[PDB]
Amino acid sequence: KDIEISASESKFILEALRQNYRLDGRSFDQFRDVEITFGKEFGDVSVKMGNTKVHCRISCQIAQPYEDRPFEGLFVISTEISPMAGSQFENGNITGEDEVLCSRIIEKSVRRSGALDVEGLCIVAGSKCWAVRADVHFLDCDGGFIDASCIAVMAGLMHFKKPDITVHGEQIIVHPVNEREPVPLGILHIPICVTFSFFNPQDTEENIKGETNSEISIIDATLKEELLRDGVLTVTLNKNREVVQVSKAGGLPMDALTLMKCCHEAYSIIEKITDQILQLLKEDSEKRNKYAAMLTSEN
Amino acid sequence: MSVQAEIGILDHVDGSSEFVSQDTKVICSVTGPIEPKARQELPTQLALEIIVRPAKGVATTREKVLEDKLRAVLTPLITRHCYPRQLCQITCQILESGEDEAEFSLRELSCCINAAFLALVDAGIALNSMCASIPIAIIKDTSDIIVDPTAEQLKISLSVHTLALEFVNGGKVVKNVLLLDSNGDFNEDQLFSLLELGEQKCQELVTNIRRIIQDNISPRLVV
Amino acid sequence: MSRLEIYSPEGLRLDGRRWNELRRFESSINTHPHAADGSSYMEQGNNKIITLVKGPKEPRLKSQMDTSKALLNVSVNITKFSKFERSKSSHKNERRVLEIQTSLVRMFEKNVMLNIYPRTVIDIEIHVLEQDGGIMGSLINGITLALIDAGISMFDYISGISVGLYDTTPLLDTNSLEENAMSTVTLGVVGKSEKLSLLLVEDKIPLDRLENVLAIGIAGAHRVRDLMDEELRKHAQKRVSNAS
Amino acid sequence: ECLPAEGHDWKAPTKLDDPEAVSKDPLLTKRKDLRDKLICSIDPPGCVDINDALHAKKLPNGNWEVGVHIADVTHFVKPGTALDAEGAARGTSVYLVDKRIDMLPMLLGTDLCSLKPYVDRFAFSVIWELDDSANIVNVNFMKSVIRSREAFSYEQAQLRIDDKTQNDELTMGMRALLKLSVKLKQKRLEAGALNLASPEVKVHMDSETSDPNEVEIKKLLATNSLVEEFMLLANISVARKIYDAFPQTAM
Amino acid sequence: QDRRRLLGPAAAKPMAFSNTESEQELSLHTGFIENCNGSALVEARSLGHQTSLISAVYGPRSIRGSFTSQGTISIQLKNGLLEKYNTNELKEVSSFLMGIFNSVVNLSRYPKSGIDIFVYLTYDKDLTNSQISSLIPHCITSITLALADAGIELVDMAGAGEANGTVVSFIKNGEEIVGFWKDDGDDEDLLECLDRCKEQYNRYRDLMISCLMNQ
Repeated sequence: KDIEISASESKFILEALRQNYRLDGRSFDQFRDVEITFGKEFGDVSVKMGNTKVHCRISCQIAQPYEDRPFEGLFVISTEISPMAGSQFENGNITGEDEVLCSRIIEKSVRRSGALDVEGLCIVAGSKCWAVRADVHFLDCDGGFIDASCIAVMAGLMHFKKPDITVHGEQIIVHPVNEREPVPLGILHIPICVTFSFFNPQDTEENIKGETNSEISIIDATLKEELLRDGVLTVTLNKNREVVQVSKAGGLPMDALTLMKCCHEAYSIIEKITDQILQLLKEDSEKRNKYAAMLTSEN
Repeated sequence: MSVQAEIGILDHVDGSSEFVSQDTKVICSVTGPIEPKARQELPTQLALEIIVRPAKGVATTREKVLEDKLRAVLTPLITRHCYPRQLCQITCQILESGEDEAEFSLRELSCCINAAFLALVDAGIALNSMCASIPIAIIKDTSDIIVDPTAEQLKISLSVHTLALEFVNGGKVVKNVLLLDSNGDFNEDQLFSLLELGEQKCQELVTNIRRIIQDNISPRLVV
Repeated sequence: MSRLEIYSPEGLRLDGRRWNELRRFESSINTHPHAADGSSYMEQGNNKIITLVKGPKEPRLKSQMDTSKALLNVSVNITKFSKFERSKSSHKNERRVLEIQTSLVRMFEKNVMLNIYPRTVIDIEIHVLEQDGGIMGSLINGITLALIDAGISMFDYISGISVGLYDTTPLLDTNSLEENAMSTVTLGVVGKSEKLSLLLVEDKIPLDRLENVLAIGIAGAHRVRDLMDEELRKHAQKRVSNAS
Repeated sequence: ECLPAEGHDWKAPTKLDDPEAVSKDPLLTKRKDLRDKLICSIDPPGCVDINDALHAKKLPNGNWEVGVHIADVTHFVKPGTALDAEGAARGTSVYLVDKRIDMLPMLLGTDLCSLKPYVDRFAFSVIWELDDSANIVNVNFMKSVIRSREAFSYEQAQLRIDDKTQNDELTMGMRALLKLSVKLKQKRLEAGALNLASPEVKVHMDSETSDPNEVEIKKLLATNSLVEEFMLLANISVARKIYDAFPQTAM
Repeated sequence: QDRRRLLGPAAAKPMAFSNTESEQELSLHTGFIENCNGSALVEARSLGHQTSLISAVYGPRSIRGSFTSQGTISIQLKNGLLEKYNTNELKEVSSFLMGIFNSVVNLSRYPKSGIDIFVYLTYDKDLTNSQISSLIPHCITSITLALADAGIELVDMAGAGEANGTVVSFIKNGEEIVGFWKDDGDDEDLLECLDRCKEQYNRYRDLMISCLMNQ
């Protein structure tokens, strides 16, 4: 399972960056357009950026909490790749490296960051809590998965609602779904990750001892773009201007002064897209309630 | 007949199809023929490996059998001698349940066959015939039989049934049965009655389908 | 609420350090001649690492073979006695660890002159003994020994250090007590430059410090590869003066 | 060591785009200039800690124009300033017949943040419009610097409300308010509320003697229901904004 | 948990209960597994303790690794139904197993060929109101019968005898020892530990050869 590209094609794109061109039609520092569409279920969404397609799912159920944090509920994200999304991939390799490179990000992007209040999953302390689940599916790759799965999970959390609960010791009263309403969830902050994609037009030494910074960085590598890149970097931020994570794990060497200059441009990008989610969550729920207005008057 | 389908909706994959029946959304993908692994080849026929992802949870044993019965059905659909020492990985995604996965697996088994049949048409591989599957239930309390039930009707269903047929000569002749998944309580007598609608209905399904294929693909075809 | 004292208004840390100060830093070369030609030992404070390098040599299988360059394997050994509290289970496929196993590869894809070592294998063995926090940059400084410890072809020194942030104030060379106390960043710094190999942030960081925060660690990192150099050199003098 | 460095000789910069004032305030981009408003506040006589600053204009669309201004101390109290920790430590200011011990230093709250007349002060400005049926059109959350006319007494304001002689448009802004404060009084109490009456009596200590021997009462006149119905409106409409902003941490 | 199996809901637990020279004996049978080429069946029952176990042969299987001059043995011990011996407790015995047969099998007759040995510690009674050490010698006997059934070149009917936490394996009618195993016991009881092991070995090998030559 190996992608084969000519070195002639390798120089071609490398030339295009040397004349400030890229094959998609975007700018270097331009991001794709995002299509968000929900299914009928809560925590159901289809997210699409041109060629890359994803789908995720949020659910929850009853379990006991750990001994470790006996206060808090349970939550984890599955991101199992299927070779459906591209023939590179093993059947569910949870031990591949790029998978881990997809994993630990979303592990830190959600779980260690804590966008979601796990303490608001405590139904009863130590007895019964929530087990909230996030199964990420990939559909078709043009890269940006780890940015797409960044979004589509956080999209899904802002669309899921959990049903109604009443406690009497052991008499724990899960109510019928349609009499007593499902209840949405508590998001502390909304993180958005950004892939950065790096291209030395030169050898090693002109990056190493060539003092002249000459390295091109772009956003959202397409599939062919992604196969030649030299370093890998993802930052994540919010609306309140705090930096969630940064991960440059090796690759090409890279100036620090670039990275701050990189990460500022992230901010203006992610903010506009964030609010686009925020209206569409409202507007769909508005469309839910206008169709709820088109239901009770109908019934 | 609140069914509907899409062809050719992935990019890097040979065959792709979204099958949408009344409540369940399922997409299937087909990549083949491609390079087989070492432990996987056959000297004569075509090797097939099939992956079904659920909507919820991960791949476990509940998935495994729905895979494996679906292995049995495709094997005569494929002109298997045409691709020696080769491999076609086929992959299915359950996106919507439309049925209680804890209690049932019925509709998905009807759905995924009806899903994977069309992505092979996208794939354009040497095949043999035409096919269809429907879910059929018999109500516990009413003791009547519904073709294409719902999950609440499944709760009051006594017995759940999936029929897979092989259709030829304009898809009209039942060439063979592929799968009959009899589950729940049943007798002799219901069963020949249980075929006898699905004798018609799957052809009535394919009668819709024959149109749909050409409508999607003749503009993809050139004149 | 912490019942302890993070950083004094009088400028001091837990051992009394200033914000711009290091732990005791000790390396060694040719610690295990009978084992491999790369053998180097680190003490950076109580972070104690045995570092081992095998190669350049024949693979175990012809499958794992290239006709262009070398390969690089990372095997990390975190002992269950590495910490104060003894960890229960083993780590040998822990997804936390595999990340670093990915990480050091891509950090060291680009110092090794890979083309001039084709058809051969480089294996880097890690033994984490005593763990003192600052754990990430502790590793990289042990690596930079071990490649030179056999004298493998390379470009440059590569330095690593975790530097932490208590509210406004940078902390060079934190410990695990301070690591659980505040926000920290580790920097994989290359040579004398201002270019980075590793950059990793887990904790939540306000944006505005970060340029200044990044501007801190370089002077630390330059003093790192400083202290590596002479310490090798005084070893390097000890060879030929008594070889010849 | 935490108070701003001038003393009682500060004024806000008239050029809102001066480069040193831009060097003084980088976030001056969102600071608008609302010194061109007509502001007057119903305050006590025994009060130099003024919190309120209001105008009311009338838009020619058919409605009034409501703008209320609350003091921007937030430009000066910062997390990391020990004076703000004393805002946590003291918690509040107390109010006695004898005295009034206060949470903030005396120069700060009573002068340079207080919305006193014609002194250049930083506030936060919220702009409402509503019909004659008290139905809010729109609300506009921002900072400003304002300029005022006079802070009234409890009685001096009632010497401008029902007098029908002081009839400038500042007072025509006043007679907007209590006209529709009643609908705010109605629809709050029609929503299910109570209205108690407990004159916690005020000891009018005799102004020629030392120890008190007179018992007097607190009198609540018409000026009190003018201001209050828009203050609880600020306790809800802005709250209905910040719940939409921060659902999990909002006070 | 384990996504590959059916282990029930997690919060369940299994059920709990509380309190409210002798003869050994065999029943040895071959030729009853059609997957294998060598099978052997062993019943054992002794005084509080009844034991049954299965030894399975696959050979000669091909080796995808490389060239060898000769054969190679592979031995598996697996828990049956009730008794659960420890994992690391198992393979130590598997180590002790292979050493003896490497003084048994003509591997030189079998170049580049593998030996697969599956031992199923199927069911044991210990009704008695070093617990693995009491089951060692019966393994060797159970293997030898199955290895005769695959008909592989074996030098000797080698057997082990037991004397009270001590296992000693013989050849040549006991005139040499091929495998030694000792736990705690006495001190310098070795000379009696020669004897009671030897005579059981003198018993057992006769029981074995009866099982085949009479068939």
